[PDB]
Formats: sequence, C-alpha cells, structure tokens
Amino acid sequence: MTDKIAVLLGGTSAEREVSLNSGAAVLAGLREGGIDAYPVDPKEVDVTQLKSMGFQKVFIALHGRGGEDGTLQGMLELMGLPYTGSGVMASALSMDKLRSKLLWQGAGLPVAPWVALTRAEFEKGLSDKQLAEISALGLPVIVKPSREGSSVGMSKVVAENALQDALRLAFQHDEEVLIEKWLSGPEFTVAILGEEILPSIRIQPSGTFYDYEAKFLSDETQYFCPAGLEASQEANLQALVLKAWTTLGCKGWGRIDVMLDSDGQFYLLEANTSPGMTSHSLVPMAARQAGMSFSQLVVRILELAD
Ligand SMILES: Nc1ncnc2c1ncn2[C@@H]1O[C@H](COP(=O)(O)OP(=O)(O)O)[C@@H](O)[C@H]1O
Ligand SMILES: C[C@@H](C[P@@](=O)(OP(=O)(O)O)[C@@H](C)N)C(=O)O
Ligand SMILES: [Mg+2]
Ligand SMILES: [Mg+2]
Repeated sequence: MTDKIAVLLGGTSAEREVSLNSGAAVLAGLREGGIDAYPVDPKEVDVTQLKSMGFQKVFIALHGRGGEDGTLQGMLELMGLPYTGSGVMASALSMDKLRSKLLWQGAGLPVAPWVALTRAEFEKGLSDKQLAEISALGLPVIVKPSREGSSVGMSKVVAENALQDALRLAFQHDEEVLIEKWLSGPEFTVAILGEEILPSIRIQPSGTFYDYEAKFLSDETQYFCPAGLEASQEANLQALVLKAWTTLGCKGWGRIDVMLDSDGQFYLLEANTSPGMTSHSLVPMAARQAGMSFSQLVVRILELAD
C-alpha cells in the first residue's frame, strides 16, 4: 500500500561508513514502527529521481558534505519532497565551523578564541606575524578542517613547533582551516528534537580528545546522561544551546557540542544537523533517557519533516 519513504544513506563524504550504519539503524527503526522505508544510497542511485520513484518523504541519514550542506536540501525543496532536519540556509551554515563561529560570536554567544587559515596562505608560507596571532591563543591549540565531522582531519598541537604537520593534515580535507584555543573540558553534547531539548550527555574519552576511534570504535568511552551538573549549570546549558540553535535557524532535530573551560564558562564547538544514529551514537542515548524507544524517536523525527 501507498506511501514510500526514502532513507538516504552512505554517500561519498569521509563520513560514508558511519552513514551506512546510521541508515541501517533508522531503516529498521522506521519499519518496526510501521513505515514502508527504502534504503537509497546517492553513490549508487541518482537521488535527482527520488520524485519520479514514488517517494512521499525523505529521511536524511547522510553525514557530511553532500547531505548536510544544504545542496541536497535545496534540490528536495524544488522537487517538493518533505524531508527531515534543517533547511538550506541552516544546513549550509551548520556544516561550516568558521561561519557558525562568526555568527555565534557576532550574536554575543561563547566561542573559543581562534585563527582561520586558507590553504593558499599555507602554501605561500605563514607570514611569521601569522604565527604571532596563533601564539597569542596560548598552547596547546586544536587544528580542524572547517567542513568535517567525526573528528576527521583534526589534531592537537603542543607548542608552535608542531603546527606545520597539523595544518598539512587538515588541509587534506578542506581549503579553510581553524586553529582554536584548547579548552580544558569536561565535554558535553545536547540533542534537540522539535521544540524540546533532551537531557545532556557528558562524554569521557580515554585518550587526548573524542577522536574517530573513541566515537565509533572503542568501548573505553564513558557517557553520563544526565550530565551530573547542578541545576544552575544544567539550566545555563539549555539556555545556551537553545540560543545557539535558534541563531543558526536550525529545525526538526539536531545536536550541539559544548565544552567547559578553566574560567568555569561554557563554549560552543559546533552544531550538527544530521547526527549519527549508530549503536555508538549520542542522540539515541539521550532519547532513551527521555523514555523513548529507538523506533519512537525515528518515527518522531519523520513526523517533523517538512
Ligand atoms: N577547542 C577545543 N578544545 C579542546 N577540545 C576540542 C576543541 N574543539 C574540539 N575539541 C574536541 O574535538 C572533538 C571533535 O571536534 P568538533 O568540533 O566537535 O568537530 P566534529 O564535527 O569533527 O565532531 C570534540 O568532540 C572534542 O573532543
Ligand atoms: C559521535 C557522533 C557523531 P556525529 O553525529 O557528530 P560529530 O560531528 O560530533 O562527530 C557525526 C556523524 N557527524 C554520533 O553519532 O552521535
Ligand atoms: Mg560535527
Ligand atoms: Mg562534534
């Protein structure tokens, strides 16, 4: 019987394997909840044919450029297919950490001190005063590609001596890079589903930072849901995250990453518009604590599609 939902997974970004795992999860969750869901991989299928195929809605489970940057949402807007998550502007804006930062800081929101570099400036040689602005950040510092996820392309540099290799790795993934002040932690994440914010999660990695391996591969990562903060701080977290969410213009569902620093204040890291839904993912963890089943959450996200 009529009513086909397309579940977009895989893709070609550096987050492809993670996305196939998020898709597998969502496909079962949706079917368990009575939905006639179909797995569609844009690397295999021409998604520009989604409408000619009979699909009524699209559940986006892609991660990274191509699925979270607004291009895919742009097409679906012209094709007329309701879809999950944020619109074109919010998605394009959330993917770019340098631009989410300008926006956030411009709105008065807490963002860690940073320096942006383009591959060109890097190739030409860092005009030494470049280093003067980077050393003013203090050490250590964190280097990250502007448009990535899953800790791809990042690294920590203790002392200016290590900066070159770090920048060379980051520029392999993007032409625009950020170098930001290293925050002490702990680290937090806060998921949003519609007009509601789920209970906070505090992440605790075994190594240097929450890397690729700590996110999807090791059983050493600890999580605490709720965070364990006093109501006063738990309150401050939601207020911040909600303002971060609305300034960006996001909607549907998402997850914002935050961290504490030595001055006892919260700092925005980034916002993700199409979060992971694998067995190691944070969003499913928060919903569980909020009393929902994996099926319920997924079914709810699709309910929010527009
Ligand atoms: N300024 C920072 N200071 C300390 N750790 C950071 C900082 N920025 C990022 N991290 C760490 O790096 C991880 C990944 O960075 P994030 O900005 O959230 O990008 P991604 O989209 O790859 O997740 C974070 O979860 C955290 O563990
Ligand atoms: C660990 C996290 C990953 P992810 O949602 O977010 P990050 O950008 O922080 O990795 C990612 C897919 N883009 C999760 O699946 O919940
Ligand atoms: Mg991210
Ligand atoms: Mg993150």
